[PDB]
Amino acid sequence: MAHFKEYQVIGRRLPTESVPEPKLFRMRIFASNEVIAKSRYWYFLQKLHKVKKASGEIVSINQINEAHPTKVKNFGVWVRYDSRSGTHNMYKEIRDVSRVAAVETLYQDMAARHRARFRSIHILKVAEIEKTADVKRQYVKQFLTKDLKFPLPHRVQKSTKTFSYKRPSTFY
Amino acid sequence: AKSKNHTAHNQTRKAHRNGIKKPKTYKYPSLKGVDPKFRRNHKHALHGTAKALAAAKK
Amino acid sequence: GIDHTSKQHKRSGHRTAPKSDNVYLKLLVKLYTFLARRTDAPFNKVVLKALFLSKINRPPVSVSRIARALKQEGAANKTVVVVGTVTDDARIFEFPKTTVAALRFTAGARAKIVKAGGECITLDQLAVRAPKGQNTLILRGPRNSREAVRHFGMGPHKGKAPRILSTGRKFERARGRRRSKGFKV
Amino acid sequence: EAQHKLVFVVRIKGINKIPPKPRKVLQLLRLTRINSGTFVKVTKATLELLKLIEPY
Amino acid sequence: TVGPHFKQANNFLWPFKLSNPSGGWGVPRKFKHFIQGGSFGNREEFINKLVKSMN
Amino acid sequence: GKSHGYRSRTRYMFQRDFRKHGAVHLSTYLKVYKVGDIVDIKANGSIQKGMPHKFYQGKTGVVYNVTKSSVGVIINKMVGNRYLEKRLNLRVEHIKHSKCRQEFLERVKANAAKRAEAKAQGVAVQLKRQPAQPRESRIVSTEGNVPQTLAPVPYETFI
RNA sequence: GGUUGCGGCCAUAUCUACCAGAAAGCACCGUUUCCCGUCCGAUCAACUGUAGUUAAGCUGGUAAGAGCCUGACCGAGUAGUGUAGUGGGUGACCAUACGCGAAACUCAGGUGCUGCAAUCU
RNA sequence: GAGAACAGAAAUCUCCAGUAGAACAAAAGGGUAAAAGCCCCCUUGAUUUUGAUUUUCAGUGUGAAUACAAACCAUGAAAGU
RNA sequence: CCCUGAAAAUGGAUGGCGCUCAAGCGUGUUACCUAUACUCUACCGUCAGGGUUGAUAUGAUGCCCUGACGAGUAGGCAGGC
RNA sequence: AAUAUGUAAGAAGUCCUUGUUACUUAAUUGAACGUGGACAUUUGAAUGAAGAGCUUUUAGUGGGCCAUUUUUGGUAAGCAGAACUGGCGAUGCGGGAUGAACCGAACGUAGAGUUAAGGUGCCGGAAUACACGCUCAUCAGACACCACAAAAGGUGUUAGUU
RNA sequence: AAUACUGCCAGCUGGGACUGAGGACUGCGACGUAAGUCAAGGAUGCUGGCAUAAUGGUUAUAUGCCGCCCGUCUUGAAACA
RNA sequence: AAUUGUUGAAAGGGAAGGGCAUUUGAUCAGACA
Ligand SMILES: [Mg+2]
Ligand SMILES: [Mg+2]
Ligand SMILES: [Mg+2]
Ligand SMILES: [Mg+2]
Ligand SMILES: [Mg+2]
Ligand SMILES: [Mg+2]
Ligand SMILES: [Mg+2]
Ligand SMILES: [Mg+2]
Ligand SMILES: [Mg+2]
Ligand SMILES: [Mg+2]
Ligand SMILES: [Mg+2]
Ligand SMILES: [Mg+2]
Ligand SMILES: [Mg+2]
Ligand SMILES: [Mg+2]
Ligand SMILES: [Mg+2]
Ligand SMILES: [Mg+2]
Ligand SMILES: [Mg+2]
Ligand SMILES: [Mg+2]
Ligand SMILES: [Mg+2]
Ligand SMILES: [Mg+2]
Ligand SMILES: [Mg+2]
Ligand SMILES: [Mg+2]
Ligand SMILES: [Mg+2]
Ligand SMILES: [Mg+2]
Ligand SMILES: [Mg+2]
Ligand SMILES: [Mg+2]
Ligand SMILES: [Mg+2]
Ligand SMILES: [Mg+2]
Ligand SMILES: [Mg+2]
Ligand SMILES: [Mg+2]
Ligand SMILES: [Mg+2]
Ligand SMILES: [Mg+2]
Ligand SMILES: [Mg+2]
Ligand SMILES: [Mg+2]
Ligand SMILES: [Mg+2]
Ligand SMILES: [Mg+2]
Ligand SMILES: [Mg+2]
Ligand SMILES: [Mg+2]
Ligand SMILES: [Mg+2]
Ligand SMILES: [Mg+2]
Ligand SMILES: [Mg+2]
Ligand SMILES: [Mg+2]
Ligand SMILES: [Mg+2]
Ligand SMILES: [Mg+2]
Ligand SMILES: [Mg+2]
Ligand SMILES: [Mg+2]
Ligand SMILES: [Mg+2]
Ligand SMILES: [Mg+2]
Ligand SMILES: [Mg+2]
Ligand SMILES: [Mg+2]
Ligand SMILES: [Mg+2]
Ligand SMILES: [Mg+2]
Ligand SMILES: [Mg+2]
Ligand SMILES: [Mg+2]
Ligand SMILES: [Mg+2]
Ligand SMILES: [Mg+2]
Ligand SMILES: [Mg+2]
Ligand SMILES: [Mg+2]
Ligand SMILES: [Mg+2]
Ligand SMILES: [Mg+2]
Ligand SMILES: [Mg+2]
Ligand SMILES: [Mg+2]
Ligand SMILES: [Mg+2]
Ligand SMILES: [Mg+2]
Ligand SMILES: [Mg+2]
Ligand SMILES: [Mg+2]
Ligand SMILES: [Mg+2]
Ligand SMILES: [Mg+2]
Ligand SMILES: [Mg+2]
Ligand SMILES: [Mg+2]
Ligand SMILES: [Mg+2]
Ligand SMILES: [Mg+2]
Ligand SMILES: [Mg+2]
Ligand SMILES: [Mg+2]
Ligand SMILES: [Mg+2]
Ligand SMILES: [Mg+2]
Ligand SMILES: [Mg+2]
Ligand SMILES: [Mg+2]
Ligand SMILES: [Mg+2]
Ligand SMILES: [Mg+2]
Ligand SMILES: [Mg+2]
Ligand SMILES: [Mg+2]
Ligand SMILES: [Mg+2]
Ligand SMILES: [Mg+2]
Ligand SMILES: [Mg+2]
Ligand SMILES: [Mg+2]
Ligand SMILES: [Mg+2]
Ligand SMILES: [Mg+2]
Ligand SMILES: [Mg+2]
Ligand SMILES: [Mg+2]
Ligand SMILES: [Mg+2]
Ligand SMILES: [Mg+2]
Ligand SMILES: [Mg+2]
Ligand SMILES: [Mg+2]
Ligand SMILES: [Mg+2]
Ligand SMILES: [Mg+2]
Ligand SMILES: [Mg+2]
Ligand SMILES: [Mg+2]
Ligand SMILES: [Mg+2]
Ligand SMILES: [Mg+2]
Ligand SMILES: [Mg+2]
Ligand SMILES: [Mg+2]
Ligand SMILES: [Mg+2]
Ligand SMILES: [Mg+2]
Ligand SMILES: [Mg+2]
Ligand SMILES: [Mg+2]
Ligand SMILES: [Mg+2]
Ligand SMILES: [Mg+2]
Ligand SMILES: [Mg+2]
Ligand SMILES: [Mg+2]
Ligand SMILES: [Mg+2]
Ligand SMILES: [Mg+2]
Ligand SMILES: [Mg+2]
Ligand SMILES: [Mg+2]
Ligand SMILES: [Mg+2]
Ligand SMILES: [Mg+2]
Ligand SMILES: [Mg+2]
Ligand SMILES: [Mg+2]
Repeated sequence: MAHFKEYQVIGRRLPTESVPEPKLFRMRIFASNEVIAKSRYWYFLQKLHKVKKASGEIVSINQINEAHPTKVKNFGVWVRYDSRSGTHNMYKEIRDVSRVAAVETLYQDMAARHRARFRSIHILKVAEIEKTADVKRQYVKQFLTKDLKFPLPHRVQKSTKTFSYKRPSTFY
Repeated sequence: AKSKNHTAHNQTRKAHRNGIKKPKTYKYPSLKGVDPKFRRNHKHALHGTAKALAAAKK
Repeated sequence: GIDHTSKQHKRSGHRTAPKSDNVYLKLLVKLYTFLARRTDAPFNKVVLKALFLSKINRPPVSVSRIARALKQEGAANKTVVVVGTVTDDARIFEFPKTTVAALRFTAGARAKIVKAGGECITLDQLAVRAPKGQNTLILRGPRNSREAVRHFGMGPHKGKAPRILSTGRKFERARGRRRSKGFKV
Repeated sequence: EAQHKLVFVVRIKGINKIPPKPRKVLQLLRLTRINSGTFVKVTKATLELLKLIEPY
Repeated sequence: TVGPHFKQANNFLWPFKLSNPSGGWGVPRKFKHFIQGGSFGNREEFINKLVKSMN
Repeated sequence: GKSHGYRSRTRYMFQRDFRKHGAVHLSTYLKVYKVGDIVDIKANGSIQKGMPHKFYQGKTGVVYNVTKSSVGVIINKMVGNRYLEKRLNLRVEHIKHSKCRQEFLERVKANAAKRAEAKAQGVAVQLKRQPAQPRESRIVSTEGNVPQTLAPVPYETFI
């Protein structure tokens, strides 16, 4: 949807005479700005409680900065998505350095692999994976072997002028 | 040779050009269609209270 | 591109100078724009307009409609003002004194006014006597006393005089004008 | 915080192919041409006006 | 402040004639909601960056 | 051919209300109408005589005439690009007094009081109606009321 | 509070099965000379208030009663719907954005209120 | 539904239940239960005068209709109709 | 996503060339290009609101200030050649 | 239900006092119309208002067609017929190569600027820009309206479910 | 502590482009102890070139991009009307 | 006038003519002082 921020959002059915101080419910929402994030908040709240923006009220809307933004983390991600033929539940695993960075690339993968646009996707849970060997998918497990190294063959260097008088070399 | 039969297309366009005029309102409306027996007596009523008020500037 | 809310380039639809070509009329109009621009008196603004009115909208004021106006309480010394011609009325037998200012006085009414001891002022002598129109009583003639307005709005159940040339029975008085010949109006 | 009571509205959409109802409300809000804008006081009776013209 | 005379004060002002945003609109297509990645609707305090470029 | 009779299309319009058939209750004829009263028209299927045309159903008007069993109600039907005046001769069963004016009257007498009591106090009135203003600021308490965090739920079927 | 006459709203008053009902009133009840009506004094009319009875009518109470009425973040923000896009899909259709929003369901509570006049342990 | 000689699936007689499941000339749809239905009683208002009104509409005509006015009558104890 | 399912008549069309970690499909971020639209200015016209008969020079249907507006068949009117 | 739709939100108002009559009441009862008196702009929501009202006369037209949504007949139609709006017709300008109706935007003569829809390898003004995936087709694919493809198959490869 | 991010300043400041309508005074101000001054109701100062086909107009040609036959009837015409 | 001959100038790879713009060639007004 853009580059993502993560918000804590809090709202509560409008106070009534006979029921003042209603319950307060929170969601963590991944959106690109605070306006979309409250649109989203209300989107899901109406999928659980009887409320709608018209009869409720946001109480607090707060960015949640990554606690350890240079600590490489193995994330497990849980997602609901509709495909063309129907609607399904997935679990993927993203190895990035901050929840917000990873939710970003999830959305890329869903779009690339399963053609799911943003509207069709429900993040259900994103959480850090504490022990290794709770990592399931192998496209992550690769990157947790000990003393790991790898080269980057066939190096291509972006030419700056239209012509060239050498003849390139993909060496690295 | 058949041709089109009916449409209200574009008719509200036209009606709104010069208005849809509000119904117009007058103090002292017409007594048209009022009960005759009422009006007969009421003709005499106004006559009377007319006369009393000229007797108030005599 | 503007979504217009009103017709564009619309003329105000009020006359601006008399359509007449009378020199003298344009002079009175000259006098009275000046008066109306530099006096703040309403009477001048009214008078300025009436000078533009076409002959329809200048129905004659009868000498007897004047005599009536002077019978209003506290109106009998006022100097009546008529922006049009003033016609004689042989049906009043006693005419009061007073001063009438008009564009025209007919031979007949100028007599009846002067005879009874009054005075006939042209509208510029009136300007000199009363730049703010002090003590004036403007009279208008009856506009819908015109014959043509009998035929306006003709239609069913409107009671409104058919445009007819010859009249009498045999002349638009049967079918559609009586219960026994088809219907009535 | 208190809900805002003032709002500023600019017409985004051009002049033509507009349905009659939003089209009146654009006139009443004095936004009759593209990219002009006016201030609006927020009340029920005008919050319901803004709703009617959000596409524009 | 929306004072007692906001009606007469605000109406005293002619509609503001702004130019197009000077850096562009930010979205690819305008006639979607702000929430859906277009320009229309209530974008809340993001109106200020819009308007300031149109002034 | 086509059909366009005087009561055409009124199948449900003139039906009777569920479990509410029968004689009309005796207050309908105890209500009293005066020239100027605002009344609502709703035809009673059970009373055929003195019945409005389907057009005047749901329509409100003013009485201009009061006869033995009936009221004359003038109504402005808009034909063409204009409104015409239509007088209807209804019977008391099809008319009813409109509360569309009660709110007004309830507000007039109230407005007089608010004005007399304030004047005899020391001006400062303000008695026009104002729309709904936005909410003011407020401080909501967390005490006994911690935010219960929610997430969307996965997909299921249960059929 | 009961009852009676005349009511208003017209089931929270209706329906089904039991039980209770003091006083007064209602009631059922006795008679056929008279007015009056019947195949039939059953209904209708008259006469008695005497000769009898709470059996019924009537009023009230019971029931995991039927019905009915009311409420509810019960279902359901569901179904439907107004508005928007050069949104998805071969289509059928479907998500989304700004709004409005049911019915069934489920659980809870309830079972006539009351106006005028007369009367009553 | 339960009952009565011939009498049977259907003749006539009686009781219980019965919201209309019938009938109301006719197509159909509304409407109607001490009635709008069935039985009886008395009638001619299906009459006289001329306007207004609603539908269709041009707010013309026609057809059909509504509420009064002014008569003369019908019915009913009567309010009424 | 790709392949199979997948048959028409002159030669041939993602508009063309051509493109394959795309110059293809999904998706995100920027910058960039340009409508008779938008903002500012000049001029022309149209409409509107003001000001100005004070002589002793030259337009009073004039002169001066100010704002807004400008698509057009059939058709109307205007002012001109 | 939604959307549509009737009426009301005051000076033609509200309240006191008590006149006129042949209607009306058992009745100076009521009904209708009044004389006299009390209360002003927070006088009774919002927003707008290049003003509001009115009159006369007259042209052209009375083949329409298209789009979204609702919708009838037909297997269907670039078919036939309705509903509301918007359009074309009467209309150029930018985009969709092309094109009456789609998108954008409605035109006095010009300058400078910024944009829309749509684009930016080259044709062609404008990043052979950045980022993560996917796809290799011995008839790949490539942007709404739009110039079509289905059931059913694949141990091609990609992520998923139990 | 710092930084990012978002917002504010009636903070300072460089490069580039287009325009220069108006023609005495008059207004609202600003700087000055002051006298005066000013960027405050629309460009002036200084210097140079040519005084000519140099600039400009017309025209013919070339080049970039664009441009279908007019009239008509028609829902629709460049039409294989 | 259509249309034609001669002379002069100029352009022409399946029409011609037109719009905005500028080069080149030809031609000309005005203004300097
Ligand atoms: Mg959302
Ligand atoms: Mg929802
Ligand atoms: Mg979803
Ligand atoms: Mg590069
Ligand atoms: Mg034919
Ligand atoms: Mg046809
Ligand atoms: Mg036709
Ligand atoms: Mg005139
Ligand atoms: Mg007159
Ligand atoms: Mg005459
Ligand atoms: Mg005439
Ligand atoms: Mg005649
Ligand atoms: Mg406003
Ligand atoms: Mg909203
Ligand atoms: Mg920049
Ligand atoms: Mg730029
Ligand atoms: Mg942009
Ligand atoms: Mg785009
Ligand atoms: Mg700017
Ligand atoms: Mg039919
Ligand atoms: Mg029907
Ligand atoms: Mg009848
Ligand atoms: Mg007893
Ligand atoms: Mg009896
Ligand atoms: Mg008993
Ligand atoms: Mg008992
Ligand atoms: Mg009883
Ligand atoms: Mg029960
Ligand atoms: Mg759904
Ligand atoms: Mg919808
Ligand atoms: Mg769509
Ligand atoms: Mg299907
Ligand atoms: Mg919704
Ligand atoms: Mg349930
Ligand atoms: Mg037997
Ligand atoms: Mg028949
Ligand atoms: Mg029937
Ligand atoms: Mg009865
Ligand atoms: Mg029978
Ligand atoms: Mg007859
Ligand atoms: Mg008619
Ligand atoms: Mg007519
Ligand atoms: Mg008519
Ligand atoms: Mg009509
Ligand atoms: Mg006729
Ligand atoms: Mg007729
Ligand atoms: Mg009829
Ligand atoms: Mg792919
Ligand atoms: Mg071929
Ligand atoms: Mg292809
Ligand atoms: Mg390509
Ligand atoms: Mg291309
Ligand atoms: Mg891409
Ligand atoms: Mg940038
Ligand atoms: Mg353009
Ligand atoms: Mg231009
Ligand atoms: Mg301009
Ligand atoms: Mg002038
Ligand atoms: Mg024009
Ligand atoms: Mg001219
Ligand atoms: Mg001439
Ligand atoms: Mg609903
Ligand atoms: Mg409405
Ligand atoms: Mg008297
Ligand atoms: Mg008074
Ligand atoms: Mg108002
Ligand atoms: Mg409002
Ligand atoms: Mg205003
Ligand atoms: Mg005005
Ligand atoms: Mg005409
Ligand atoms: Mg015809
Ligand atoms: Mg005609
Ligand atoms: Mg449809
Ligand atoms: Mg068709
Ligand atoms: Mg359209
Ligand atoms: Mg049109
Ligand atoms: Mg058009
Ligand atoms: Mg167009
Ligand atoms: Mg184009
Ligand atoms: Mg486009
Ligand atoms: Mg195309
Ligand atoms: Mg678009
Ligand atoms: Mg659109
Ligand atoms: Mg090419
Ligand atoms: Mg290029
Ligand atoms: Mg770049
Ligand atoms: Mg191929
Ligand atoms: Mg093949
Ligand atoms: Mg082939
Ligand atoms: Mg290929
Ligand atoms: Mg599509
Ligand atoms: Mg398949
Ligand atoms: Mg596969
Ligand atoms: Mg699955
Ligand atoms: Mg900053
Ligand atoms: Mg600053
Ligand atoms: Mg200058
Ligand atoms: Mg100058
Ligand atoms: Mg100083
Ligand atoms: Mg200065
Ligand atoms: Mg020279
Ligand atoms: Mg020389
Ligand atoms: Mg030259
Ligand atoms: Mg020279
Ligand atoms: Mg030279
Ligand atoms: Mg030069
Ligand atoms: Mg030559
Ligand atoms: Mg040439
Ligand atoms: Mg071309
Ligand atoms: Mg031609
Ligand atoms: Mg044809
Ligand atoms: Mg045509
Ligand atoms: Mg065509
Ligand atoms: Mg043509
Ligand atoms: Mg052809
Ligand atoms: Mg060739
Ligand atoms: Mg040229
Ligand atoms: Mg000189």
